[PDB]
Amino acid sequence: GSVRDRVSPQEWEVRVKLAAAYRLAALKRWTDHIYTHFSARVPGPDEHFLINAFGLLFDEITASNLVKVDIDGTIVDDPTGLGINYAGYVIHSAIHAARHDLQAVLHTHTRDGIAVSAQKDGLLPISQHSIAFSGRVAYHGYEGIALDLSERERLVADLGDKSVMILRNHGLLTGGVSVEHAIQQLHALEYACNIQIAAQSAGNAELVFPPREVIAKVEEQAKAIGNGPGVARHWNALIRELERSGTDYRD
Amino acid sequence: GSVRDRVSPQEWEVRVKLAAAYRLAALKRWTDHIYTHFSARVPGPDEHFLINAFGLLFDEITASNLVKVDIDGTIVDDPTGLGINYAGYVIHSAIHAARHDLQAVLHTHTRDGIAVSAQKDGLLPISQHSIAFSGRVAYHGYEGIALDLSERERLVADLGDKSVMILRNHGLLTGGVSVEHAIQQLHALEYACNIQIAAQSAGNAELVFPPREVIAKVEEQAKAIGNGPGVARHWNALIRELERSGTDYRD
Amino acid sequence: GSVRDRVSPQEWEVRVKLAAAYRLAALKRWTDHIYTHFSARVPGPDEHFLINAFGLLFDEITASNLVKVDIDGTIVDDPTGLGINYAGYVIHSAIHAARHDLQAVLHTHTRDGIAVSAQKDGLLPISQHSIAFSGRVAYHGYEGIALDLSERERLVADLGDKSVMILRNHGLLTGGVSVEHAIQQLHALEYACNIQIAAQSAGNAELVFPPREVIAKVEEQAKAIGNGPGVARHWNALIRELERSGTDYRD
Amino acid sequence: GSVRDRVSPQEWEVRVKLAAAYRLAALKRWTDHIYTHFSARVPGPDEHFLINAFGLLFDEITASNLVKVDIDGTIVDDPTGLGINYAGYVIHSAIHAARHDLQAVLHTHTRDGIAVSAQKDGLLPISQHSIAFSGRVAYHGYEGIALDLSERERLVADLGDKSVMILRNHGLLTGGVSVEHAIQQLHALEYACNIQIAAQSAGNAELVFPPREVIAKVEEQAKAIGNGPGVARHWNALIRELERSGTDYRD
Repeated sequence: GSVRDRVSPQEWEVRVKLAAAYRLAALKRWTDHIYTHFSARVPGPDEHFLINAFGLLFDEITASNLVKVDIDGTIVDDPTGLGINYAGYVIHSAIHAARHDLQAVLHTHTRDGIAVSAQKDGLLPISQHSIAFSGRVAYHGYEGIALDLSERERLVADLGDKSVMILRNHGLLTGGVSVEHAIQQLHALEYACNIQIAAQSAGNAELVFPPREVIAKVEEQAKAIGNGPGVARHWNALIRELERSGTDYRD
Repeated sequence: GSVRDRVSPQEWEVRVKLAAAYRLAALKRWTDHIYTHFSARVPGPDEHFLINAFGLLFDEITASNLVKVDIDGTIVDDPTGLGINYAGYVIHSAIHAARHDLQAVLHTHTRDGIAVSAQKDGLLPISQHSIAFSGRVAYHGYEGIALDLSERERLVADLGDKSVMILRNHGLLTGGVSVEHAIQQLHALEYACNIQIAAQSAGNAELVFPPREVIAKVEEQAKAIGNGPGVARHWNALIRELERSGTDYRD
Repeated sequence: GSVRDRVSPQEWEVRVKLAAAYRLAALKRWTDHIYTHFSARVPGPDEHFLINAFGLLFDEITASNLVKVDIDGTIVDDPTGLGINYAGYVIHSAIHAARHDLQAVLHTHTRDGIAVSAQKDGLLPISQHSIAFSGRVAYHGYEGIALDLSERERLVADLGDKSVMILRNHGLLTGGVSVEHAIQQLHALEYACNIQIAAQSAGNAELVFPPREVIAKVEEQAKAIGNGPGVARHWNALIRELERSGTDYRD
Repeated sequence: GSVRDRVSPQEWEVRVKLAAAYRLAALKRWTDHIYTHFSARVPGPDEHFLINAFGLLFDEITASNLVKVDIDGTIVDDPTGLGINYAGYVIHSAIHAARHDLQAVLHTHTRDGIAVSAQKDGLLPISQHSIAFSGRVAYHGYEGIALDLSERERLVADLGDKSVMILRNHGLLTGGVSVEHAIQQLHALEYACNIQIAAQSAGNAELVFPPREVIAKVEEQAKAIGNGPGVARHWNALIRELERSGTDYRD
């Protein structure tokens, strides 16, 4: 294992975690073929980041084949020779630069995530799962495929201090203080969206909205919560489940 | 097998049944990662109960690794050293204490169960499967994640004499005189919800509601029915299907 | 193989075909656990019929374990000792007695079949798949679980000369001049329903209804069609696909 | 391998590609049993085309068993002796004759493709995936199963210069300058439809439509795009994924 021989032990553990995140997304079917990306900061004094190689499926990602790039997307270490999807990295770059606290940035294009993205009122407070996101979610209006400077500014302004964003007509974005934290938020958000699409099948007018005070209570209940013990527990079970398919991801 | 060596044969058989119930829910995809729980009373002179260890997936549960707790959730026998989700057990505790007849209490967070939970009119009488629940279903208004004393009282009052409850905006709850009885009711309810979400895709106004007399007839037809021979038959087939994936659940 | 030793070669081939139909329904997920049933007439001078044993899953059915019953549901030959679901057989009995041309009667409780059943306008003419059923489909109003004499009469009157019925709020019924013919109609109907539930997700008012003449043309195009060469071709591919899972069904 | 011994290396590579396209559609569940078809032009001085043999599943198709036919559907080389679905080939023939640039023509009958087909406003501009098709999509009104001369003319007129068509109440059609190009467009269109059906579950009135300028921008962004490097990358990943199930398709 030549990659693990030359990188810091701290970089290696993040390579393993980010690769597991790619494979988990594949297992949970949060994928859109070769498009969309998960990034993580390499711990250390350098503004370096890990992302998938250009054209590999989430299913193929390993600790060893992730690509290390700088804030601009310039290859620092590409064990594949495939490089990266330079245009797909811009959103990751914009967020990582603006928010040094976010060590991981996930973006997905799932059926139900995009579906919720495409609705005026976005994510509704109609389930325990969605209500837990009350006051945690940023929205960003759709501006096209490429993220120009004008939009990059608005994207950061829209996110503000939050770590979950719905990219309207586009999909979902989650940040975290770790890969584990980002993935826990993404997993929960994706489920909240699954449930919304079913719930609303007869129209939003059939929905029961719990009272504002109840929403507020759940907000307080969830406000006690990315370095908490609940993150590690959730993640460790995902890992045990993943390993059930073999351990290639961490080579 | 050290667990089976020290527990009563009656406790052991309930450990096996409750473990099968966890694995069946995993097979049928009634799961929400590591959240939600199934409990059973340990037969005997002690108010002791079995539940999953904190952080294990339904897929991992075995007769040997279930945790035995008292009515408060205090460990009596924890073969895993993981303890339990103390806060998740409160609903089980509230119901078991109030209703000594219910030997099993199941709670789920499925896509379609929560979806039906989230609708004003809840479960509609529009299919044989849903109509069979007519007059069997309690509703409980959503009050947040943690179940405080004020809500615990209302939860018991809402359930009354029934053994099926829709926890609005939250999910489904089933009780039974046995694990088998509880699981049969849950299986049927979950299917009734699947069917409702499809049925109503063009709006509730497109639905055919059979006449009241017909609903009443089905109520009488189902009123002949948790110690009946139909429970054992349904359960024994679930077991044969489960065993098709291996017999680890009963170790 | 003791069953095959004592039955006519003509009975044996229908046992094989009906068992394949049970397993195919399981493969295609047209099942409702241990409920619902497929029946076939045993060719010969006796009014005898084959059906699943009480409590077996569709997945478990074999040529050897099907049960032979008379028009009343009395066991003639039960290789399992499990008998039959006597109450579930009544619908099969009512139709087989009334329509000697129908050598097979299938009844299902699928998510989308029941969903379409539950709607005022039933199956809409909005896809090639649904339009092909125009003028082929009977409807029967829901009257409860048990089929009493009053309802048995109406069921036969409702079906009339047709061989496809939507049992409102209940599910789907298909007949055929053979198991192959019945299964082809059921497969097509189930797909037409899948498509309808998706199509109508924004309401029936968003639907494009092709002109009446076009519907009429498709009716004529499908009117050329249960002993045609298209039935055998469709069935033979289902069999090849089934055999991909092993050949236990025909033992 | 007798087929590969007698055909040009250029024909052989298209046989391999078209077979992979059939198996991929099976893997991605874009199938309707034995109905629907993918065609490709055989490179060379002859107006010859490849299509599946009559009655084989997409899952069974191999480079060796594809059938070579002329523009009329007359067998030129049928390694199976099964011939072709002559009536199913007419749409392929009509398009291939009219548009010599299209080396591949795909037609599908998927749940969500037909569903979108069945709606007045067809494919809505409410997601990145659908907006990318803005101004690329032809519509053709439904006229029945058989494609007569009057309809053949209208079908070609409706398609015009485009290479993507929604066959209203019927399903989807994609063309391409290669099998790879056609498949990339089909994959994207099918996903756009999946997302639309979810998005619109509470009605089209809940949808956010990005402004016209934003749609226009995406049109320009996608207008840079069937011989581009993005086609090969998308296709090569599909192939790697397919090969994960074995390499029978290319024998």
